[PDB]
Amino acid sequence: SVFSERTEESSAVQYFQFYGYLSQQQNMMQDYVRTGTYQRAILQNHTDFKDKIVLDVGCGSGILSFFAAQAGARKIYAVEASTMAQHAEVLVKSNNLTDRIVVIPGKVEEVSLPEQVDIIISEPMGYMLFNERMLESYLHAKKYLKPSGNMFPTIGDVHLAPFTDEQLYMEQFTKANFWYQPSFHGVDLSALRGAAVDEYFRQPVVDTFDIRILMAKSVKYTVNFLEAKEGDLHRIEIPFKFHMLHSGLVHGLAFWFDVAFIGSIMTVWLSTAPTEPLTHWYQVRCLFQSPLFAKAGDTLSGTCLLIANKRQSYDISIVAQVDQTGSKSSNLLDLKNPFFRYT
Amino acid sequence: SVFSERTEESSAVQYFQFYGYLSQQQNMMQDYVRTGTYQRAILQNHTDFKDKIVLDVGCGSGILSFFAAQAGARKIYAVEASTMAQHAEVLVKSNNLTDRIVVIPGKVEEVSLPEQVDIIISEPMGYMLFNERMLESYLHAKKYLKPSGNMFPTIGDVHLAPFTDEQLYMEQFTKANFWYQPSFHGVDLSALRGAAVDEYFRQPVVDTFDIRILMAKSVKYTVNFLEAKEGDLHRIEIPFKFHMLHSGLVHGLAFWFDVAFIGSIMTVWLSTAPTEPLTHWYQVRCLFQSPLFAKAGDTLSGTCLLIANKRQSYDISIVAQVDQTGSKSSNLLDLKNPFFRYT
Amino acid sequence: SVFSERTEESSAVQYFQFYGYLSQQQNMMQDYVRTGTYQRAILQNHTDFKDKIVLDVGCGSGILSFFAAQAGARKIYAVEASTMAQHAEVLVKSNNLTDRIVVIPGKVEEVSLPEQVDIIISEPMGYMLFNERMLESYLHAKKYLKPSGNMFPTIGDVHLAPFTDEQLYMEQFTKANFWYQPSFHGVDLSALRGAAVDEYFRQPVVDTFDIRILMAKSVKYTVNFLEAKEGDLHRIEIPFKFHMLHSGLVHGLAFWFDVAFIGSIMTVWLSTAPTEPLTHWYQVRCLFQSPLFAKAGDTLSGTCLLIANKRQSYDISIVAQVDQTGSKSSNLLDLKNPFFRYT
Amino acid sequence: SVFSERTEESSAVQYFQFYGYLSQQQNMMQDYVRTGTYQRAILQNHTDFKDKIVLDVGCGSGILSFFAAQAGARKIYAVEASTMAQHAEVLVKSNNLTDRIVVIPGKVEEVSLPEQVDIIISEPMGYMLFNERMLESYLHAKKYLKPSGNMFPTIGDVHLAPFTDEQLYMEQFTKANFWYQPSFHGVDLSALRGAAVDEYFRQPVVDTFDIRILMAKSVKYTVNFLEAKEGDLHRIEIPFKFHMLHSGLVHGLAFWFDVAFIGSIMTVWLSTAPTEPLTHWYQVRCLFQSPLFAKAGDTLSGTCLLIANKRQSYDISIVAQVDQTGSKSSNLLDLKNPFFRYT
Ligand SMILES: N=C(N)NCCCN(CC[C@H](N)C(=O)O)C[C@H]1O[C@@H](n2cnc3c(N)ncnc32)[C@H](O)[C@@H]1O
Ligand SMILES: N=C(N)NCCCN(CC[C@H](N)C(=O)O)C[C@H]1O[C@@H](n2cnc3c(N)ncnc32)[C@H](O)[C@@H]1O
Ligand SMILES: N=C(N)NCCCN(CC[C@H](N)C(=O)O)C[C@H]1O[C@@H](n2cnc3c(N)ncnc32)[C@H](O)[C@@H]1O
Ligand SMILES: N=C(N)NCCCN(CC[C@H](N)C(=O)O)C[C@H]1O[C@@H](n2cnc3c(N)ncnc32)[C@H](O)[C@@H]1O
Repeated sequence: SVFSERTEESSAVQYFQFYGYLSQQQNMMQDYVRTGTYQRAILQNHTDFKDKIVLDVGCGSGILSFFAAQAGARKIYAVEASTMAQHAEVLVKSNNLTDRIVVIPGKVEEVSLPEQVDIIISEPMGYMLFNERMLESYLHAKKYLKPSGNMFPTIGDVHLAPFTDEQLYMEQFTKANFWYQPSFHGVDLSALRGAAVDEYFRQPVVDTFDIRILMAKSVKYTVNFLEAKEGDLHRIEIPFKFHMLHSGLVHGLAFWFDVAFIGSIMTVWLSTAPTEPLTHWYQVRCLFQSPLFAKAGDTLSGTCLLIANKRQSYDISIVAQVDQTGSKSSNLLDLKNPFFRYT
Repeated sequence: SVFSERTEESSAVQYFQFYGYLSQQQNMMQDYVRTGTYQRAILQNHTDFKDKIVLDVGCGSGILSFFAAQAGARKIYAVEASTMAQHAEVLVKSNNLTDRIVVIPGKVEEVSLPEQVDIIISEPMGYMLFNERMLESYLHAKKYLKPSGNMFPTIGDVHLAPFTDEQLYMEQFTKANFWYQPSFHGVDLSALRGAAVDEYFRQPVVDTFDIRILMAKSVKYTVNFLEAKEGDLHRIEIPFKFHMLHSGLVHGLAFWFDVAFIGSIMTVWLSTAPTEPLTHWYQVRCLFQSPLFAKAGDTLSGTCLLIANKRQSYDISIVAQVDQTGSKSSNLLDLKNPFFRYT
Repeated sequence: SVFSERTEESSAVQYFQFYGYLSQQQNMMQDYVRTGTYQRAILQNHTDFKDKIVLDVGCGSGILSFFAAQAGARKIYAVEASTMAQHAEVLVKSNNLTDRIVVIPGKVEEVSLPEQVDIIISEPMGYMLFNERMLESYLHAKKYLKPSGNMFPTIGDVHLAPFTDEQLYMEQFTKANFWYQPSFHGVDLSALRGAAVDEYFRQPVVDTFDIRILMAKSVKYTVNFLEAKEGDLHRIEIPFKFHMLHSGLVHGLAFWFDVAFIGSIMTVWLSTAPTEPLTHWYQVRCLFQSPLFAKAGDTLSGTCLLIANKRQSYDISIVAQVDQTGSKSSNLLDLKNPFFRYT
Repeated sequence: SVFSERTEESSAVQYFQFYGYLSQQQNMMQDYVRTGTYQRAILQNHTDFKDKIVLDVGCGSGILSFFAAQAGARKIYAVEASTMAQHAEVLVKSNNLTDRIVVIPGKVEEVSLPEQVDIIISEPMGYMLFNERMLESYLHAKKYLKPSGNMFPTIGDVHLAPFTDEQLYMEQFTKANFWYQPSFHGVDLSALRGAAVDEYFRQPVVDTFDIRILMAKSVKYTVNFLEAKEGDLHRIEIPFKFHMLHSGLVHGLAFWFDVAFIGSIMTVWLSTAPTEPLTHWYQVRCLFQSPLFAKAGDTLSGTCLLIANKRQSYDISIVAQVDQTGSKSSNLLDLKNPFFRYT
């Protein structure tokens, strides 16, 4: 399958075991911004659902499919690859919806649907939008979408902006310098200090922060889910030119994302921006190995290149330079292994 | 290999990926009770190492092999299956011990060792002693042990005792009660209530506690590593009879473990008991879905059965009854998916 | 004067300002082991005091002189160089003792006494016994002592023993590694890391510890105050040969001291040993820059050389080797600048 | 020199010995409010530094001079009288800034600078702003400032307000009551009771506190560093009139300070107020030996007089009265000998 071809089995097993726990489903369901905004996007756009055929890609507990049914959908195909499919089936029956919701256990790349659909609904967003590579499954599902069918969400916006955070930056050395000692119980650990520093800096930092650490207006990269192909997400190149609003040291790039449900009645947005209430996605920061000094009015230019890997994630390459000084920084990060810093 | 035959590939990949990170090594190394106790066991029994051949099973960073080198070992084979093996080699070179510590990358079940050894050293203990199934690798390594050889640690004691903790019980129950709701955003979840309670109560709780929650003297189950065979650990049956010292609700069983390094000069103990300073093993508690009432003087009897699985862990069944009343509790726990409660 | 010649003025000013505070006098007076043992040594040896002429070297508040008066002394000359002399004079008057106690403001090296004395009393001990160099003032005062006069205290014993304390040792690097960072607010501090390590290791550590960290029986260096000359304290060479009782890493030498009041009726001891209740002297530890591995039964030999300086303290040189292995360590410490670690 | 004429040698030696230690630099540098605020003031006013000549008065480790170099300064003269000057030189070389930062060892009152400067930067603030008398050195340095030059910081605000804190009062009184005893080991100490109370209450208390102990809005005394002369700080008279907002016992006056960096781009404030995050300056409280009762609505008036002394500090007299009743308190404090209470 398209799925098995881009995913190492070991990663897939762990991934679907994770989503097999009711507690994980519960954690997502209790993210009120998330769950409530999906319900609102669907119910306030009831004409996109009333007596329509729906596909729910990765339905989990089945919650979005129930929202589609609340909006009057004629038929919803709820596809789910983890053992959560069995629990979803239990809920469709106990909610007296077997006539309208059909749970199909399996990967959307591998199951067959009996007919084409009017609209696809899904919640495929990971950290930095793209983590987990579930957006490719969502795009893949368009083989079942009628011409001029719709997608909920319709678009995804990733935002990037430079930040200053001296304490976050210094924390990496404080941790790595554990290895910078000549007699840990008689052992000189110091030769591994560099490798420890490298390891810490390869981890994107998942947590939130005060918006005043941001040093320029964000740059936006947009995926239009109606138009994009799966293959478009294998290599994501995000150029940037930041016009610095504040003078100081740039320690890295901060990431967040928005999605929009562009319905016939209205467009509804779900935002994970640091200006909005917190979600279980938090925000993500990628540190530079060497911070960059910039003045207000300087421009910081470069590229964030996301390369998909078979562990359902991305290798992140960020290169940046201050155009007025030629001062340059790089970093390579592993989005599969983020550091969860939030407290 | 014996390892691959008992281990799903998905579990193994994740397992060795986890131990390849220097941050994880740092966390273990900074458990001073652990590291310091190992060092004392080895250095205070230096005659068991002096001019001897040593096998370090799962050497990680190499720390135990450095302790063996400090005690005068002639040659140490340091076997390690994760990429940490490469960091160990770096430390062996920077500590000028290339003539004495030989890193052999690979699984101890799969590598070839050049000669038989006088003594095996390892830290194969996981949560509840048996999590990770590394004890089987430790025993498997005895194929390289000379007939009169020694094992450090030499024996392992598992302790179990009944506890009362209404707050922990209610804490888990509260999490499960989410699935009781008849109208979560209009959706009836209640048909999954039973499955949710099962799942939450299937999680052993890893943290520490006040010894005053313990309601009876512990029962001890001993594994002698010099004598035991790998196959002995596929099915571990721990019968118990507690003489209740206090009246109240028994909410479950608490578990901890001790190991002994039985050297020629002295026996050194490493204990994870709640009466001892905390270690990174904490303690483990298995909750009953329904607590048992017992009076002081009653006997609480039954069995804790651990059945090894291919995710390098155990399926635990605990059956316990209050002999005087016939009140019985049966519970199933998945040692692989614990709730890390300590903060 | 002999005093001004061995003491920089800047050090002397600070020193006597310190002892000019009633709060400092109070801190010493409330050390019950100290104050109570002096009172007992004097009162239980009343025949060394009854109708005798006494000199109190550095009388502070006058407390020891009052003890000499309680024991029946005919005349006590209480010499004190700080402004505390004025407060002592206030107490002699308010305690109706002007007929028996004469306060003489000034340095004992500079004042004149009207007659010779039978006994000198003083509390001249600093950290590691010798800090503050007040023992030289005490010895100097013997110009006023009759032949076969006595000294209270009569002898001083400094004890040295090797210790292991991995956490104390590792703490120095944890602190110094603050400087091992390449971008502290944009500044690379790393070039000063070595100097910071050196500075921390030059400080003797003042605090107490568990006696189980000691790795061999102490070696004793004795000053007989009846026999010693001032000049004997300018260069103090303490050879040692420790016979290791435990195997492990030696991180340094621990110091404490005893004094004895050898009276006609009995000898009374004041001990600051780690086996005795704590005093305001605590104990003192000097770290080795490189720890030394020793086995039980090995011998650790070397010298502790104390060289007096004009800041009323000593430059400490410690050189040690494990005779069985030839492994060697040094350190140079500044006793004037100790690190007060006690909590 | 102007420095030696106002400073006892004993005080100066100790003063510069203290600042020669890297551990003390580390403590200051790790005050993140301080370091970060200085860096912001300088970098956000980079046009006040770009291609300019800078004098850093008492540069210590050199950190402010590095901030000036970051902002584009053409040449920075970094003057430092302690041996820290040698560590600064090391950092200037290892940070490749030898062409821009020039360390000049010595007292700013005594060295020769090669040219006049555009801007002076320093951190001359001590406890209560004026402790250490370093502000006079800062002002003295204006002999090198070009006519249109700037000072960073530009102004300093001292705040004082009445407080109530029975527990602190009793804490000090309790320490003094030792000297009340009529029979400490048989000795009557009481004649020194008054002297002891004076001494303890002469100590300003350095720590922080809840703003709810403050009984009136603060009164502000401003020093403009662009305008002030050295001689202005020999005698500092701060009159005050508080409009009491709460009824109760006034136990003393609390002090803190703000400084402003008045740059061409923006003014940046560094505040040590108890309403702001804690700094290593904490706050300072001067206790009355006898608290004053006041009702809400009353006025508390008087003067805080600071007279500079040759131990690089001030003798403080605070006279305060409750205007409605004539209740008056006069107190004397020695700013050089504070009680560091924070833990
Ligand atoms: N919030 C995040 N970070 N990520 C996303 C939210 C998780 N989750 C949401 C559940 C539910 N819709 C809800 O909104 O509540 C996505 C589910 O999609 C399934 N899946 C992933 N690839 C699949 C595939 N190729 N074929 C079938 N199923 C798949 C996973 O097993 C998982 O149950
Ligand atoms: N503390 C816990 N909870 N459990 C205890 C685990 C601690 N850890 C020991 C670390 C070492 N003594 C140190 O101090 O660093 C286990 C190491 O053994 C290796 N290993 C596991 N089976 C292996 C195998 N079959 N063949 C080779 N290597 C193996 C793992 O990769 C890991 O590196
Ligand atoms: N405990 C410690 N660490 N050290 C020692 C205890 C401090 N203190 C004890 C006070 C009192 N006898 C008591 O037992 O309470 C010693 C006093 O000796 C004076 N002095 C020091 N050289 C002096 C000199 N050359 N000439 C005159 N006076 C001198 C100092 O000013 C100080 O007041
Ligand atoms: N924080 C407090 N409580 N007070 C604030 C002090 C902080 N400290 C500033 C440190 C520096 N900016 C840094 O960030 O490191 C004072 C330094 O100024 C020097 N000095 C003092 N008078 C000097 C003089 N007359 N001539 C030359 N040098 C002098 C001292 O030796 C000391 O190095």
